[PDB]
Amino acid sequence: HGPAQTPTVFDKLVEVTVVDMNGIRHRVRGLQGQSLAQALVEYGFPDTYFFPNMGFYTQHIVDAHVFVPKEFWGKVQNVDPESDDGLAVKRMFRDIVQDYQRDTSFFASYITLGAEHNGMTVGIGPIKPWILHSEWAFAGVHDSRNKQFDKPTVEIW
Amino acid sequence: GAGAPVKLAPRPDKPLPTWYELWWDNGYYPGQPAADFMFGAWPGNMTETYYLRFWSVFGLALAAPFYYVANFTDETRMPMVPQQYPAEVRDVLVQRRNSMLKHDFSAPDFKEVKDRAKIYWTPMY
Amino acid sequence: GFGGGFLDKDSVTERVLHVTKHFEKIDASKVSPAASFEKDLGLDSLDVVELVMALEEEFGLEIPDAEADKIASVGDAINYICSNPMAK
Amino acid sequence: TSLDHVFGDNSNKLNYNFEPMGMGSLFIRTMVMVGVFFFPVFIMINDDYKYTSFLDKVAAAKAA
Amino acid sequence: MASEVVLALPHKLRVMRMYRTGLKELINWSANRHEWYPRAYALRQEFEDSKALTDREEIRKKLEHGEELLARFRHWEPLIKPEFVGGTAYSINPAQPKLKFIPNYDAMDEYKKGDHL
Amino acid sequence: FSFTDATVENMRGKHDMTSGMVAGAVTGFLFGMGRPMPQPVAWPLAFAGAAVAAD
Amino acid sequence: SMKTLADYIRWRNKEPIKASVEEWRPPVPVINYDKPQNDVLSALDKDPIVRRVLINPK
Amino acid sequence: MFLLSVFFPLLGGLVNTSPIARFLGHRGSSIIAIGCMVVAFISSVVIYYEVVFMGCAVSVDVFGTWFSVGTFHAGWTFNFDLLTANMLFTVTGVSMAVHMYACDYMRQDPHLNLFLGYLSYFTGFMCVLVAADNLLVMLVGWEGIGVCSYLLIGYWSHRLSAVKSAQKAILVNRVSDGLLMWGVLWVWYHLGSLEYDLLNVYSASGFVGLSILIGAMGKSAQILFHVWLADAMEGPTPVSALIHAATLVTAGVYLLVRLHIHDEMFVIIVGSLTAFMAGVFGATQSDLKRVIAYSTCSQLGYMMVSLGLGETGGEASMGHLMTHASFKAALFLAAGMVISGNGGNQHIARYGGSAHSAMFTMLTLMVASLSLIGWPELSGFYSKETILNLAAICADPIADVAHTLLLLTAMLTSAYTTKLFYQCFMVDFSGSSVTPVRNVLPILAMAILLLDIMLKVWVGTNLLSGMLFFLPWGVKTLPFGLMVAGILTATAAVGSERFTLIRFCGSRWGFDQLFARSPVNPIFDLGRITWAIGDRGLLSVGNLRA
Amino acid sequence: EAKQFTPDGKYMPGIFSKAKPLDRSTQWVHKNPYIEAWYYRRDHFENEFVWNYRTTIEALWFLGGFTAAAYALSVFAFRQADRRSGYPKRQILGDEPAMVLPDERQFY
Ligand SMILES: CCCCCCCCCCCCCCCCCCCC(=O)O[C@H](COC(=O)CCCCCCCCCCCCCC)COP(=O)(O)OCCN
Ligand SMILES: CCCCCCCCCCCC(=O)SCCNC(=O)CCNC(=O)[C@H](O)C(C)(C)COP(=O)(O)O
Repeated sequence: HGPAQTPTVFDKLVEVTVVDMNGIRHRVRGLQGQSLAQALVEYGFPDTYFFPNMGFYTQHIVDAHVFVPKEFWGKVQNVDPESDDGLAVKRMFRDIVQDYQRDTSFFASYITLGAEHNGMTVGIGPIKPWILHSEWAFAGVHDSRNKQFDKPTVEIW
Repeated sequence: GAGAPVKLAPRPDKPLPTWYELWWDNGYYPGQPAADFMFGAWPGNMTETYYLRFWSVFGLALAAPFYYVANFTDETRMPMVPQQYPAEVRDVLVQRRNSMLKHDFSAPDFKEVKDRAKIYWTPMY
Repeated sequence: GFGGGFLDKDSVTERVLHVTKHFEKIDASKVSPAASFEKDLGLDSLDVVELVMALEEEFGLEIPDAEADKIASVGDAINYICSNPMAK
Repeated sequence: TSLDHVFGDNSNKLNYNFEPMGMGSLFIRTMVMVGVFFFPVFIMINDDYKYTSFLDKVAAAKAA
Repeated sequence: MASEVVLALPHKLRVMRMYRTGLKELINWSANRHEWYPRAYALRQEFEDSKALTDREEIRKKLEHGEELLARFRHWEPLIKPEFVGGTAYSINPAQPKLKFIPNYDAMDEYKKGDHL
Repeated sequence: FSFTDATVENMRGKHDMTSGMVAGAVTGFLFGMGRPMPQPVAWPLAFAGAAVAAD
Repeated sequence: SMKTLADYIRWRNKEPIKASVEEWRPPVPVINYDKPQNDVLSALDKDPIVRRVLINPK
Repeated sequence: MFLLSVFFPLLGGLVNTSPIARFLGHRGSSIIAIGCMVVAFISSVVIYYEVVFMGCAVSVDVFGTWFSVGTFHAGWTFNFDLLTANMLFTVTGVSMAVHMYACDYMRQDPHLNLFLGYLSYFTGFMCVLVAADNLLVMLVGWEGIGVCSYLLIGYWSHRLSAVKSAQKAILVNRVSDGLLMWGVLWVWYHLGSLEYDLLNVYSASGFVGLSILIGAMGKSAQILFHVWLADAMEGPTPVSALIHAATLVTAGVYLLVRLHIHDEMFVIIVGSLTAFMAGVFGATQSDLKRVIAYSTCSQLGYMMVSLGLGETGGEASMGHLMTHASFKAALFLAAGMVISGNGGNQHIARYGGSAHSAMFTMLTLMVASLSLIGWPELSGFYSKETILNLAAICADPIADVAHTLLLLTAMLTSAYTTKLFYQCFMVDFSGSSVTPVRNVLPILAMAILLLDIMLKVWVGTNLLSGMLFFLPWGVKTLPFGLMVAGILTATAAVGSERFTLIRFCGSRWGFDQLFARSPVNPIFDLGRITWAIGDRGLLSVGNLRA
Repeated sequence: EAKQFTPDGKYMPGIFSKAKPLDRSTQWVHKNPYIEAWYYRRDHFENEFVWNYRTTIEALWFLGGFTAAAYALSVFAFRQADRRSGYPKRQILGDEPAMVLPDERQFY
C-alpha cells in the first residue's frame, strides 16, 4: 500500500449507447457489476419497455429485450438450456418476444456490465402484449410517460 | 531428543483424484496409503504373484504331515495306554469331549466313548 | 553449546579435511578448502562416491542422492554439512 | 523448502491412478471373503442338509 | 531395472548411483561393517574391470544387467539412520508451530452466541 | 398384452399375478425395442409394475 | 419418429466427461531400482557378479 | 488386602491423568506411580500366599449388580482363586518394575505423567480382567486393555506409522472380539449363567470352543492374527515390555485355561503352526525389538499346544505363562538399555563390544536369554521341558507332528537368541554413539525381574515341577542338544546361499502384503459401490424440471 | 494489539478501531480451491452415475446379490426357528393360508 490512486466512481463507470424503438440514441452510464436492465431502469426509460423475468423465484427482477452486436455476443452470461433457468428464458422467448426475435436478441438482466461492455451499442427490441396480474400488464402500445424507476415496488402479486 | 526437525507435506495445488481418501496425509512428509502395501512398491520389490506362487507349494508342505497322521495313524502307535482311574473317577473324566482318555483302546467301552466324542455344530431338536 | 542446530565452520572443515586424505593417490599437502575433487585432487567418480559415503558416516547423515550428486569439491561438502541441522 | 536438502524434495510423485480394482478381481476376492468370514452359515446349512437326507432315508426304507 | 528417475540421469551419474546403491545394499545384506569391508573392495574391483570400455552397446548391456541385479537384491529391511525418513526416530516430538489464542471469547458479545435462524 | 395374459393364464392352469407380470414384460419389451439402453429394461419393468399395481 | 414419453425422461446413459488436466500427486521418497519381482526362482540369484562380490570374499 | 491389588493401580492412573497431576509435575507423578504399584504388588503377594499355598479362595461383591434384564445377569463381582492369584502376582510384579524403569526411560519426554497414567490404567484393566468371576466383567478388562494398548502404541502421535500401528492393533483385535462376543452368547444361552464356577462343559455345540478360540487367537497373536504384534514396536520400550510380558498377549491363554471348553485339534494345530512360523520369522530379522516380539509369539504357541494337551497341560500352560513374563520383560528392558546406549539405533548390525552398556544390562540379557533357550536348571527349563515331555506322550496322533514342530522351534529359538547376544556384545564395534546408561532405577528394575527368575526355580509355579513323566534319556535330553546346536550355529554365524528362501522368510511370508488386498482393498471398493452406485445411483430419486 | 475490554469488564466492539479485533472468525480456515472443488464434486456425485457395463454388473452381483442372500438367510433362520420350537410350517407373506401366531393356551 502506497501513494496509489484514491478510488473514484469514474474508474467503475461503463458507458453504453442505447437506441430506443423510435431510433433516438441515448447515452447510458452504469457501474461495474450492475446489470444492464438496472442501468436502463435508472436512466429513466418508460415502464412499457420492461417485463418480469418469468422464472420461479425471480419475477421481482425487471428485464428488457435488447439487440446485441456480434462482437459482444460472447459477453452475455451462459445459460444451460436444460436447466430451469433455460426454461425461464425459453418461456420469455415463447411468450413476450414471439416474432420480433432476431439472432441478436438477448435479455438485459443476463448482461452484467463490466469494462468489456464499455462503448457497446445496443438497441431496445419490441415485445408483444403480456399480463402478469391486474396491476402489471402491457396492452401493446408504447404510449406512456411513466418511468419504471418511479414505481416504489415490483409486485409479484 | 524432543524438537527434532521434520519436513512438512505440501498442500494440493492441482485437481484432486476422485478417490483421494486412500492417501493418509497427516501434515508431515511423507504421507502413506490408508492401508500399507495397498498401492506403491512392496518391500524388496516382491509382488502378490511371488507370494501366491511360493505359497501354492509351501501351504501343502505344511498341511501334508497333519493329514498323514490324522488319516494313516491311530491310538495303537503308543507303547502304553492312558492314565488309569477308578470307575467313579474315570466315568466323569471321559465325559469331556476334550479329554485324552478317549484314546484308551483297552477300555471296555472304547467305541461308545469315541462315538460320543463326535463334534456337532447345530444342536438338534 | 553453540549455533542454532548447526555445527561451526572450523570443526566441520577439520573433519572434512581428515576424511578426504584417506586415499593412496592423494598427496596430503594439496588437501585444502575449496579444492576440486577431480581436477585438483585427481579422484575419479567412484572415489567421489566413496568419499560422500564416508562423509555420511562421519557426520551421521542420510544425504539424499540428488544432493550427493552436486558435491564436487571440499568447499561444497563443507557448505553442505554446515547447512544440516541434523549433522552431529 | 528449507529442509529439502536434508530429507529430500517434492519432485518425485506417487505412481498411482486412484482407480477402482478390476471387476473380476473384486468379485473373486469378495467371494473368498464371504466364504471365510461367514463360515458358520455354510456349516449350519450343511447340518440342515445332512439332517434332512437322513430323514429321507428313514422315510424311504420305513414305508416298504 | 532402474526407476524412471534413474533412467533420466546422465550416464556418469547413472553409473555413480549404481555403485552407490550397490555399496548400500551390500551393507544391508551383511551381518556387520567388518563383514562389509571386503565385499565393498570386491564391488569396487568389479566396476574397475569395465572402466576402459568404449562400445556403447556392451556398456548398455552391462549397465542394464547390473540394474536388474540391484532390483533383485533390494533388501526388504534397509538400514536407515533413525532420525531420517524411514528411520525409527523420525517425526516423534516436533516443536509445536505457533497457534493463535483468543482471550475471553465467551465474554465477547454475550447473549448472541448461537446459530442464526 | 391381453393375448399374452390369457395365454399364460391358460398355460399355467391357474389365475395369479405371474400372467400379468409376463404380459407386462412382453408388452414393455415391445415398446422399448430399438431405444438406447436404460430403456429395453425400463419399459418391461414399467408395464409389469402397472400389471402388479392393477392386481 | 413418433413422439412419446421417452423423449421427456432424462435417461442416465451419458458418460461423465473427464479433462486432460494433470491431477495432483503427493510426493513420495525415491526408490532407485523398483522393478517388480514375480519369479520365485531366478537366474539372477546365482549370478556370477553376486558370487564374486557377496559370497566369495573372505 | 484383596481389593488393593485391583483398585489401586487404577487409582494411580486416575491421579496421574487428572488435573491433580498439574500440581505434582513429572517429579511428583513418578513418586505417585511407583508407590501405587508397590502397594498393589504387596497386596498380590499376600493374595498369592493365601490362595495358592493355603488354598482359600475369596469372593467379593464389589459394586452390586451391573445390569440384569431377564435371565441375563451381570454383577460387579470378583473371585480370587488359584489362576486369579497366579495372574495377579505376575501382572503386578512385572508392572512394578516396568513403572520403575519408565520413570527414568521416559524422563526427557514432554508428557511423562500422561505416559505413567496410561501404564497404570493398562495394568489396572488387566487386574480387572483376571479378577472377574463372570464373563462380562472379563469383557470390561478385555476392551480396557485393548483401548489402553491403542493409547500406548500410538503414544508418539506425530509419527504416522505409530498411529497406523495402533489402528491396526485395534482392528485385528476387533475381529476376534466379535467372535468372542458371539461365543459368550452361545455359552450363556446353553448353560444359563455367566459365572465361571457354573460353566462346567462336557459336550457343547462346537461353535462355543471355536469362537472362543478365535477370540483368544486375536489377543494371544496366533496364526493369521499375529500381524498386529510386530507393528506394535512403534510404541516406547516400556509399552512393549508390558504388552509382551504381563498384559494383553497372555489374556487369551488365560481365558482358554480358565474355561477349558476347547476342541484340541484346532488348538494343537494353531499353536504348533504359530510356534514354527514365529520361530522362522525371528531367525531372519535384524530389528532388535522385532526378534523379541517374534519370540513372544512363538512361546504363546507353545502355551496354546500345552493347553490343548489336557488339564495337566493346562496347568503347564499357566506355568509357562508365569515364568515367561519375567524373562520376557527382562529381555525387553535390557534391549531398551542397549538401544539407549547406542543413540537410538535398533539394527543389530551397528552394535558390538562392551562399552555401550552397563555390566548389569549385559548380565540381564544373558540370564533372561539363558532362561528363554531352556538352559538347564533355570526358570524356563522347567516349564518348557514340561510342555515338551507332555507333548511326547500324548495319545492323539496330531500331537506327533506338533512335538516335531516344537523341537524345530526350540532349535530356532536358541539360534536367534544367541545371535541377539552375539551381535550386541561379542563382535567388533560398528556403531557411532557410546552413551551407556547406569542409572539406579532401570538397574533395580532389571534386578527385580532377575530375582523373580531365581524365585521360579526355587519355588515352583505348581506341583508339576519335580514330577517325572517317564521318558528315555534320548527323548529327555534332546532339547538340550537342540539348544547347543542353536548356540554353535549362531556363534559360527553361518549363512546359506538360498536367497529366495531368505527373502521369503525375512519378509515374514508376505502376510501383511496379502492382507492389504485380500480383505482390505475389497472393503474399500465395496464401500465405493454401496455409496456411489447405490445411494447416489440406483436408489436416488431426482427432481422434476419445469 | 486490540483492546476489546475495559479495565472493569465491559466488552467493546471496536467497529471504527484500526487494530483488527479477535472474534469468532479469527481461526476460520483459508480455503484451498482444489479441496473445495473436490468436496463440491463429491457432494454432487449423483450427476456422475451412468448405466455403463461396470455399473450394471456391480449393481447386479453385489447389491441385488447380497440382498437376495440376506432374504434367503432370513427365511432360513425363520424356518429353522419354527422347526426348533415345535411349530408346523408358518405363513410368511405370500405363502398360502397356514399357522401364524402360536396360542399361549397350547403346548407345542
Ligand atoms: C473414562 C473411564 C475411566 C475408568 C475408571 C476406572 C475403571 C472403572 C471400571 C468399573 C467402574 C465401577 C464403579 C462403580 C461405582 C459405584 C457403584 C456402586 C454404588 C453403591 O452404592 O455401591 C456401594 C458403594 O460402595 C463403595 O463404593 C465402597 C465404599 C467406600 C469404600 C472404598 C472407597 C473407594 C476407593 C476406590 C479407590 C480408587 C479406585 C478406582 C476405581 C457398595 O455396596 P453395594 O450397594 O454394591 O453392596 C454390595 C456390597 N456391599
Ligand atoms: C548385490 C550386488 C548387485 C550387483 C550390482 C551391479 C554390479 C555390476 C557392476 C558392473 C557393471 C558395470 O560396470 S556398468 C558399465 C560401466 N562402464 C562404463 O560406463 C564405461 C566407462 N565410461 C565412463 O564414462 C566412465 O569411466 C564412468 C565409469 C561411467 C564414470 O567414471 P569417471 O567419471 O570417473 O570417468
